[PDB]
Amino acid sequence: HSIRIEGDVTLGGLFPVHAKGPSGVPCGDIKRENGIHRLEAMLYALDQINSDPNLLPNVTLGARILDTCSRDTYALEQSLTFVQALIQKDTSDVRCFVKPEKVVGVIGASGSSVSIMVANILRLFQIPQISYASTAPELSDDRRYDFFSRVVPPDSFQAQAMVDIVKALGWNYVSTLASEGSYGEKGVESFTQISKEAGGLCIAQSVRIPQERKDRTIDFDRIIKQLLDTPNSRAVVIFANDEDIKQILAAAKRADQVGHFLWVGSDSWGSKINPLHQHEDIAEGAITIQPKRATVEGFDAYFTSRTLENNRRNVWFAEYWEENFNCKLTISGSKKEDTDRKCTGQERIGKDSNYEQEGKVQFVIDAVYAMAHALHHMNKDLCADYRGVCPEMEQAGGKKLLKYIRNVNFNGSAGTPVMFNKNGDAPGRYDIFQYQTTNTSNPGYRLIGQWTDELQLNIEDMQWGKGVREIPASVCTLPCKPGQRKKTQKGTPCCWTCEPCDGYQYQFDEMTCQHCPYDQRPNENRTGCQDIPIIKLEWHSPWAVIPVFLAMLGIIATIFVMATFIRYNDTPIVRASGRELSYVLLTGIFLCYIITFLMIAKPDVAVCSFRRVFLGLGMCISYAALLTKTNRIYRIFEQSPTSQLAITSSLISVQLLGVFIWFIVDPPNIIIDYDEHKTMNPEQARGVLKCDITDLQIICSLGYSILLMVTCTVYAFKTRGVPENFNEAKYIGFTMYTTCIVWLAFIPIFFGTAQSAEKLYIQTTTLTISMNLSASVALGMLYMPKVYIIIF
Amino acid sequence: KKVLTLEGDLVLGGLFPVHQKGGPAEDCGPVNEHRGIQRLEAMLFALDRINRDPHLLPGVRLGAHILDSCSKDTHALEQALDFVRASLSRGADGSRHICGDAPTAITGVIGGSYSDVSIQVANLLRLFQIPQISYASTSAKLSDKSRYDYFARTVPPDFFQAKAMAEILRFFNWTYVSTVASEGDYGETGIEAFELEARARNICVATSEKVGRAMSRAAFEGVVRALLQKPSARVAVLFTRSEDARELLAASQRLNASFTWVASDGWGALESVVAGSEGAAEGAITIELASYPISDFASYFQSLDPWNNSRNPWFREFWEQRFRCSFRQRDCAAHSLRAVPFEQESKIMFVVNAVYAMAHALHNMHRALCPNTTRLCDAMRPVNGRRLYKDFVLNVKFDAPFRPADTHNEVRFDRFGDGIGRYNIFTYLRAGSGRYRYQKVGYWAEGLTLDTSLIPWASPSAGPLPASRCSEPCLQNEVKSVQPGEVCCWLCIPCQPYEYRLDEFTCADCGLGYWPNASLTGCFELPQEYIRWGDAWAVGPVTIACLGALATLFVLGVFVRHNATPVVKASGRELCYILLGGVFLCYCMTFIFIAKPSTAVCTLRRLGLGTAFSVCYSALLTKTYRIARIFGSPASQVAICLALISGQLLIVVAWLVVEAPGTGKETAPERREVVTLRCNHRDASMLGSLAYNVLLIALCTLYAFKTRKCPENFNEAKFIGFTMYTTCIIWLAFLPIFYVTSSDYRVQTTTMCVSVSLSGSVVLGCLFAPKLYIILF
Repeated sequence: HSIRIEGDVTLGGLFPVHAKGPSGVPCGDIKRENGIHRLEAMLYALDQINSDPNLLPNVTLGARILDTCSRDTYALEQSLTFVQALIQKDTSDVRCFVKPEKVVGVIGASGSSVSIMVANILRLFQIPQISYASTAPELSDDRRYDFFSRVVPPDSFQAQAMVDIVKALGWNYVSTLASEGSYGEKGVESFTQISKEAGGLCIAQSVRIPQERKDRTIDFDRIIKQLLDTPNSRAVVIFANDEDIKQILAAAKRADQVGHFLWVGSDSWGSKINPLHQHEDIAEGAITIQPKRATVEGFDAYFTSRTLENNRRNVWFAEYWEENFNCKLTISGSKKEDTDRKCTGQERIGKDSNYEQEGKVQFVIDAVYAMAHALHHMNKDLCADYRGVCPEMEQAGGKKLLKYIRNVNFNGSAGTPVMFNKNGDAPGRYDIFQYQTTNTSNPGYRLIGQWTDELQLNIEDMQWGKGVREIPASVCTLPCKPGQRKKTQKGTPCCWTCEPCDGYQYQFDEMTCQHCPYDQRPNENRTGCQDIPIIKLEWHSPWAVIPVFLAMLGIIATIFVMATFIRYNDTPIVRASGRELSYVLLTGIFLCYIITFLMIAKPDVAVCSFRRVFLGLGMCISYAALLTKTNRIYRIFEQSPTSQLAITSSLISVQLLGVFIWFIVDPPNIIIDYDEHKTMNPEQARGVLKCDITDLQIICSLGYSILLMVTCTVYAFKTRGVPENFNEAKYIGFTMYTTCIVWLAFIPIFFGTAQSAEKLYIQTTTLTISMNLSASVALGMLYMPKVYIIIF
Repeated sequence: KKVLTLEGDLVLGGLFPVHQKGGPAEDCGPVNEHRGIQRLEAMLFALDRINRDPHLLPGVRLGAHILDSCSKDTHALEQALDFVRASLSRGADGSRHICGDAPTAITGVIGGSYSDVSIQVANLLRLFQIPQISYASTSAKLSDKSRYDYFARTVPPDFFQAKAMAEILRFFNWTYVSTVASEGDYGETGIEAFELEARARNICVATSEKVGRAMSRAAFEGVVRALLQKPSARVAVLFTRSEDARELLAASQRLNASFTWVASDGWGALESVVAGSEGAAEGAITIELASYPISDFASYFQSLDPWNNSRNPWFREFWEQRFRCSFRQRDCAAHSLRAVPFEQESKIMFVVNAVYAMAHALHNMHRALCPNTTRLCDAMRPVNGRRLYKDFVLNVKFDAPFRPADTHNEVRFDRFGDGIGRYNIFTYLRAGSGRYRYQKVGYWAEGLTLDTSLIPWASPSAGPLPASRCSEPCLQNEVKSVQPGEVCCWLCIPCQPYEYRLDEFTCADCGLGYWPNASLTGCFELPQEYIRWGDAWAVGPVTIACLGALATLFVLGVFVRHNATPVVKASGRELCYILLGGVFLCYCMTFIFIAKPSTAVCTLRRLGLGTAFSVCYSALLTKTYRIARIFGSPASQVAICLALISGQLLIVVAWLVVEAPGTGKETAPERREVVTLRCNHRDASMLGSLAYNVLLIALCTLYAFKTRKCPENFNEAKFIGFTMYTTCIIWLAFLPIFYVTSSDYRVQTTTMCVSVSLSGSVVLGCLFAPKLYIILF
């Protein structure tokens, strides 16, 4: 029996005052407390709306309440009862006539499945449906339901809140857990759909909860085991009902896992004490969500002063008293044989029954208020100049009503405002609940913060607050970001194996490692190929000390030969020998010493522009004096110092044009370091550098001295045959042979020495030492006669 | 206001739009003669034949509860609400009269000619546990079973024609076809299905546009210009309806350019509306639903009279309208229906197929539920409405009735609630002598079967069929491109001419000279030959070697004959013979240097070129040394030359045992012979030691030449010195020639051979001249 309330404009209503237990009858005799505390709230909303001059003063608001106990056909019949009165043809049925009233909207669609079947027929006609307890989010689309407007946030808003609360609580990967055959399946579907597009959110595992058999608990023991298999995964979200939540918490308690993964609950969990009993370990960290549960004091005041004499508008309240503590009614029905006590005489038993106003009770008042405000907007925009209700409502459509319902931003029964989005869904106003036992001993769900559009919570709400909100934030392994890594992702999502790249490549923005140009290598941090000044060959103690001393020892010999050269012109010993020969030998020795000392300085662009010819000029100057001496002793031995100087200048000019030619080949530059070793902590390795000097160039430069030495030896072979002039020719021949032997040993040091990376600091030093030894031997052999003459 | 009902055991229902949308004031306008009455009488005759069929439904007789929707939305809802009101449990709401008929359950709701009415009826009936099959519903909107569960259309929707379009396009080998659609919802879903099927068949699409109906001819001109302004094919796709296709063909005719195109069901035949543009549509193939005429239905409709058939008020109004009169004047009896010809549409077949499909499903479910009884059993009194649709309506195998014997339809319902479609391909045949008219070529029952001989352009006699390939296939040449974006059709781009086809996208090189006859396999350097140098170029070196050998033999013969001369007696006769033998060995080395190149060949040529040079150099050095020593024993002079050449022999032997030559050919240019030129030994320290030894020998010879006071054989000594200087100059010239030709292939070897031959000839003629002056002159 439906509820008829007189009024110019009436609203529909679908409220489940019965149950769908027995499948034979359409609705069971038993009633539900949640389904009976909502239609009375709608009646109160209506009789308070048509009572004040600020809301529909000129028109009264009627009601049309029908029962729908979540049936596929009976609820469908009651929903079709609304549009039957709109047409009201009834031309075929004749009995031997009534005044029908159209409905502007419905405040029904309580059950999740009833909403779809009601809106499907309500979409065809121009009558919207304002649901209040719908949970299934698949009806949030406008292409399939354009005449639907939810006053409660769908499960998609819950999934968005979960995403926002996981992104803002450290960890990024979470193992989801939901149960099929209920709102949990759609909830986890929306969660995955919104996490795939979300950036920075990861899914660790997805497991289903079977609701076929739960008493054996053989599945829950296996679920908690495979959840612990994955490493460092401590975040789990639950979208199932409380029934299996109790069992899974009991299983986690009896198992006593070493992982101690924190739980994340849904609106089903909320802030109830039923699932957990004396469970402190499993409850720690159980951060759970729950929408705003407001209380309307007006509804409580109206629901206490109820009697069987004044509440005659509804027909189900007469038989509603049968759901009390074993009491019935005898005015209309027959008393049961089990109990004969009557509870009609007093209503204090209802107060003693400890009833509580459900959270969904205030969700039917704001819907009626929103439709009343839409009708008020209609009246103000269409017929604001009429005494009562205007005739422009019967000939109107549902499109304008939907448009007026969409832009509704008024404050509902409680202090929170109610509004509708473009898809007819109210914004999610959720409250974050976390269980804590350290700060307080009694069981509590102390609120963290509110979730309306952003995150306004307390990060330091927990007593510890040190790192417990960061322990499940991982990259599928230990956090690896010390400055040398390589993020390579293959197969596994949002994770990469902690492995470094090669030592010859440095990372760039922690993404990839690439190779820098030559003479550069990554540092100890593998972040960039830094630049460092090259090494120098000046003041080397371990090895260069001996050649440095050998080169410095020649200064005294050069100073003694220079002073003795232009001096003692009276004695005939120096007059018999060529005066220019001694000067040429001294100049050659000085040039050789300068060339040996030039290797200490670091070569540059301008240094080897003049140092590339100083080494070659020194070797050729020394051999000129010996050639002049052999020419003189050959001219004197038969059966010219002027021509000797010209020959020496021509030999030097042949070397000058030559070095100019081999220098005009390439501009004077610096060569890069040559090495093939690994990279160590001192990034500034032994970067020895020089100008364009190689083995072929050195061989071409020393080739001219080889022929001169060969000619000197060939001349000395015959000069030593005839001994004369105090065996001076024999001494010259011995000196030439010693010089040739020293030059022969130098060629073997520079040949085949390819098994040493320090050749630039060994072979050049050995060659300089050999040249200095030859020059010193020549100077000692030449200055011996002058010393003997000075002594005697 | 009017409802047609027929008494029956299992009464069905019908929603045929008899009127059209009039306007806001009136409910609906006058009835239509084609889509509202003829289909109604068609389903009535089909139901009467069902009731009189002994093999189909013998025990149970089905009725009809048919309603009219007036081709509106709210009217369609209000009329379709009766089918459910008859099935409501409560039926009538409790009320008190201010002062009859009982609802009859309806199983079938066969009806719906438009898209919106069918959508609304399916949305209302999906949830009330009642099946509903349609006869004219070609929109792809009623395809998602989540929104329309109970719906099984007997007509194939327009988006099924995408498969036939793809079959046609693949039959004629067309790739770069273009397409055009409408901005309507049906047009966009049809073109989306077309793109889906083309991507499934890997068919490219040039352009995709949506033309409207409320635009002037300027927009059509612009869109056809944008279509034909990118020429890469000659075939297009016309998916729009006839009202737009007529103006599109008119615009194309205004362009004076015509081509071939395919047409959807909108332009199946439509010969009367587009008869203005006959030139543009000269070559085109269309798609039209198969509609065989029904002789029984035609004879039934032609013999219909309101006096004999008064159970249909809509038929009475249609008779009043088609034969305009007034029943008050009683002038309608004079008019006869046989005077005007009867035109049958293509939807009568659909309505009879739908009602027969539902009757067959009812028969199958009645046989599977209660076959022992022929009338409705107690279990079948209430129709479930869901199992009948899921198991029996969808899974039906009945044959199409009232059809000619030579044709077979076999219409069925798939898993999506859609009827199997038979499309006849109509082509516009050019008839200059007569009149332009269409011609059927093939059908699309299951697979595309059409004859190319009947099609004018497809027949080989008229010419080759127009192609739609964006590019032309290329032979074994430059590879196909791998550029992204335009991956629908391929184009092969030019490579470097010295590369082969490594793959279908990679363009590498593995060998030139010989063209690989295979597709991809086969790679070799070159089938090289034994001899590479030409006979004309090598003739000069052979002639020079022969002249040098003949000159040496003549000098040796003159010295042997004139052995008693005082000049040769007091000289190195044995040394002269050794020098002659060495000069003769020089011609053998030069000839061997132009033989078949190989490892042993190159080593032998190098060894000979070194040994002959060292031998003659040692001989001349010993001669000058003796001349300088005596003037300022033969065994010692003969052994010192051997001891001197032993050093070079040991050096070359050490270099041979230290480095093993091979047959590794490295070619710098991209196209050159892989034949071995000289040897595998490149520039290394081998040539350095030989050059140093030659320079030392030349320096020793020049130093020994310093003597110039020779009183005996002064002319011979001067000639020997001039020969030594000339040989040194020739060696210095060959050194820069070898340095410049260090990259040459055969020019370097030719120059080296010419140089060594010239030096040998000069050294031979220098000594041959004094012998000629002594003996010949």
